[PDB]
Amino acid sequence: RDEKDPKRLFEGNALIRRLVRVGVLSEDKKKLDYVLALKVEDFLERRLQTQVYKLGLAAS
Amino acid sequence: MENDKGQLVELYVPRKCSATNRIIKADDHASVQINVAKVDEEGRAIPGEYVTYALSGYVRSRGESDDSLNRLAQNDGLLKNVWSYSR
Amino acid sequence: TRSSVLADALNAINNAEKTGKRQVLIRPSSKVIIKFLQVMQKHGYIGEFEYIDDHRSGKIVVQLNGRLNKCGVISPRFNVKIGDIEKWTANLLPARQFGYVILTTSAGIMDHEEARRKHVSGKILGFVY
Amino acid sequence: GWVPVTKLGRLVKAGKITTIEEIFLHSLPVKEFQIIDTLLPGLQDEVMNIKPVQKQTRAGQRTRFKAVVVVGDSNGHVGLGIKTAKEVAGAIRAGIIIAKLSVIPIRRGYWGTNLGQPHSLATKTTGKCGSVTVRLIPAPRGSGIVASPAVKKLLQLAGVEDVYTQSNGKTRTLENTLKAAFVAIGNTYGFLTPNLWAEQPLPVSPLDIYSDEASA
Amino acid sequence: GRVRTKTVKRASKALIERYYPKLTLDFQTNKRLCDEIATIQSKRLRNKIAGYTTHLMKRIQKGPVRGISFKLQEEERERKDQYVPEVKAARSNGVLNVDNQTSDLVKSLGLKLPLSVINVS
Amino acid sequence: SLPATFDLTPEDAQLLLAANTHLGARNVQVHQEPYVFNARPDGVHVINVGKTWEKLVLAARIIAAIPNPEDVVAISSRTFGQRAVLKFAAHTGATPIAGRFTPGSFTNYITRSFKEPRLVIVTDPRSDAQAIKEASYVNIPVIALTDLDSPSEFVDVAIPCNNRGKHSIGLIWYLLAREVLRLRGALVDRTQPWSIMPDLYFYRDP
RNA sequence: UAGGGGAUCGAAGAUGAUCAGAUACCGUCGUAGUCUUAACCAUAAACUAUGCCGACUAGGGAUCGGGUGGUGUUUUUUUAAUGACCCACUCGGCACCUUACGAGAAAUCAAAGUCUUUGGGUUCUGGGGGGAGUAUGGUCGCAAGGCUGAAACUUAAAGGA
Repeated sequence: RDEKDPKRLFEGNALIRRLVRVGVLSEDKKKLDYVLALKVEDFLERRLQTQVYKLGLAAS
Repeated sequence: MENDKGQLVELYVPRKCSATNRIIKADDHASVQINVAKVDEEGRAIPGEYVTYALSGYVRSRGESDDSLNRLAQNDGLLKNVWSYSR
Repeated sequence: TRSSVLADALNAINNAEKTGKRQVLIRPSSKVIIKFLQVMQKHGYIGEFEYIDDHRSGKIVVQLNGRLNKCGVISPRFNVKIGDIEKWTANLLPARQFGYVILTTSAGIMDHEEARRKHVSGKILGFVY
Repeated sequence: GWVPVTKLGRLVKAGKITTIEEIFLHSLPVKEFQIIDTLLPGLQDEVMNIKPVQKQTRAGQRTRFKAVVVVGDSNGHVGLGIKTAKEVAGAIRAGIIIAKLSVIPIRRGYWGTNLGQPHSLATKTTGKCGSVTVRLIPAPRGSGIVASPAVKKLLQLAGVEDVYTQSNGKTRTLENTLKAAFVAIGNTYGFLTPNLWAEQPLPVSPLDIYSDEASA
Repeated sequence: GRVRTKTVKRASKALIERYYPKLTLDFQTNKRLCDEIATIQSKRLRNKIAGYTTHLMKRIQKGPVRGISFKLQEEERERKDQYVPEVKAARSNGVLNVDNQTSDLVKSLGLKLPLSVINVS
Repeated sequence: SLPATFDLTPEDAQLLLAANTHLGARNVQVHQEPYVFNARPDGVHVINVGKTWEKLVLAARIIAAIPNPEDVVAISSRTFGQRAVLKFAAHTGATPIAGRFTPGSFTNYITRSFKEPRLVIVTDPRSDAQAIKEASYVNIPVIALTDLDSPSEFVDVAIPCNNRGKHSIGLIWYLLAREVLRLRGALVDRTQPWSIMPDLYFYRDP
């Protein structure tokens, strides 16, 4: 927005915590900022498809 | 130019003509930087100690420089006359 | 004619400075302009600047640094709402950081970042970098 | 063998100079090419376009094969040149060098939100050749490399990572296009933002600091 | 014609540098010599090198010929160099001539002028 | 720098009245010289007759700028000259360059008699047109020896005389030097004469 | 279109030349027109084949018009005075050189630059080649004609450097 304006924080702090719940981005990175450095490839590890693999119970 | 935590984050800081506080952008050739000099209290050239200053290319082309220095070592603290801020 | 003032002198100031003139002279003096420079100056972009009066609409010397990159007049003078400047910066400021767009309210013949601390907006004459 | 030539060559063989940022500070020339071989090894090549011409003789049509070559690493360092030649195997080759004397910094930096570790440019730049106009613009994070296959290419090698672009600009001219774009990034450095103004105070030139090694 | 060649000239012009001294014009004494020095193809080629040389030492003597010097002509230029004695000292007309408008700056600049000058076309 | 006698003494109206240096020219007074005493009703410009001791001897401290006078030359290509500029080259510093100037000799690394100076000079700025230009270049101050006749753009000071034949071209440098030397060098400080003539100084052969 | 003018050129017309033909080139004459008053027409390669406003980028040396300063060049008349001149500076031209950081298909361009990093203000125009700026209507003109402006049909190139 500025920084500090009601809307920006609220979403950020609601936005963020939606991604902390899905593991997507860390704890330690969430300033906001930063969620941007998230490429396709991070999401994929948090798909059940693969989280099984890692919890091995699956050959490949 | 710098980070959140005092880390100069750059390739370098550009050097800037000394009378013209533009920029000197890598591959200039035209490009000079002077090393006049000082006397010691005596017809003896003082060694390992000198002035500096730094011409763009910019102005080599325009006649300029001769009159730009003749502002500056009169304007600094060596020369007397030739030059006038009131033409 | 000369149909508009601020413009005329400004252009010569981005045509002094380009060539490395250390300064300028400009003719028709306004309040408008006096104010304009007084903004520019606060922000580190020129210095001093030594009105001269002659009982006339008058002449103004503006001593240089060689910093100025560029200060076009905008120019109908459009209108503007608060949350709208957020369109301008990025359509005529290289960055954001920096480098002030600049406008005319009520206070104020005063840029946008100061405008936040005031929360006001009207018409947007020149801009610096 | 290398071997050397000029005052500038000799120095870097010996290694009285270390980094490429010596050399753009005092802003030297560069004639020899090994001069940035020893230094930057990171360097990798890439071939953009191999086209035939032609200078048309009395019972025939002569040909060469413009290549055009781009070089660099990730860190703010581009290289660019264009050596026709005949047969490919001079034509690329002594393109690759053509580019290497033309290495040129860049001045990756911030969008806004300062944060930690440069991704985009510092500012808006433009370039012009004959027809093309390039308007690079700093974009926030991994937004992307918004442009033609080739521009992406240039701009990767030069990391840089993210930045909006736009053309004008006949960009079936792969050659006048790159010519241009290049002449803009090489020009980030050739643009006073407040954060420079703090007057730096001139070092001393290599050309008489290691004056003796520099000669027989 | 009779018009000389590179291989030849540029073989005598390289030679003439070192060997001006053994150096001659009886060319039949160079011919022999011009083998002990160059490592020449042929007999014909060789007889056309020295022909040229003798066209150098027959004009060298006559004077300063061009773009060729051999440590002997260049030391008669530090020997011919220098001259006029006395240097410039006016007595004879003493007062040194000083346009008569040559009194203002140097009345606004020194110490002693022994000057010459046009009371006013 | 006001001193004492560099000041006119008992002879500086006697010796240039037989040689003409107050004189100007025909129907010609060039906007580019304070460097014309009036201007008479019968012929001809009576060059101001007090200000050549103002910008022919700026013209002597400016150097004093040489650590090494053979750089302090004399520029030319005339006939009456090749016997005063050759010659300014002998009695002190300077390569003479009359006759061949040597074009470039100040443009451009590719020639013969090699130049890289910091105040050269220049007889006829109509004969010496390349200290005004070989200077409007890059960084080579110049000094024209500015008759009623000398494009003044870029030969930044005045050096007036008269050249319509006769002597004073050569016999005028003489004064650049004497008085450059009486700042720095080896001669002597009102007078104890000066051992040549202004009637060595003229021709060598017609 | 109607009066005046009608030297010279000179479509048209006649000619003699050349030529296989020559209604053209070459030559000599020649109304009309060129010229003017008063009234029409409104097209042009009306050409920088480059809309104007603006604002910003990189050097120069010329010139026209101003203006400012230099105990500046002559004018000499007694010193000035102006005036021409020289130079210094500038604002406004009319261009030019040189670079290319840029742009371009290129040739080249201080603007055709600041355009895939795509956006300062707004008016006209074009969307393959022809058919055709025709046929049509509608309209301005006395007429020549202009402005407006189709389609059917045909075609894999026409074109730029």
